[PDB]
Amino acid sequence: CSNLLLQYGSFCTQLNRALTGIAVEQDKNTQEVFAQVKQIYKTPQIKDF
Amino acid sequence: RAGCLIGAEHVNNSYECDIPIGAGICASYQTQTNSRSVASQSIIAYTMSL
Ligand SMILES: *[C@@H]1O[C@H](CO)[C@@H](O)[C@H](O)[C@H]1NC(C)=O
Repeated sequence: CSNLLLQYGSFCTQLNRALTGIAVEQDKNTQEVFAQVKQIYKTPQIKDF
Repeated sequence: RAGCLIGAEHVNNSYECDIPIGAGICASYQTQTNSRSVASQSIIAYTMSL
């Protein structure tokens, strides 16, 4: 069956490229929303707000 | 947390991400020649720096 899929065509490289683009875009969305400022800030122990 | 990483020397220094592995861990090809006497250019895994 692998040989039949090999001589049938090469669509799964395209499929994996699309899915890898989707995954990289998911990580880029997460960096776009949450990362923002690179510097991490500690909780302000002085709590008189 | 993602799984089992074999072939990368885990370092518990915190560098910025080079190759996103997953589960907050990144890999990078770093120069160990200047680090440990006469060592070899090698792949290191670590926890990515936020
Ligand atoms: C990582 O931490 C362990 C103990 O927590 C320490 O022995 C080791 O030197 C550190 N660095 C490594 C494994 O590169």
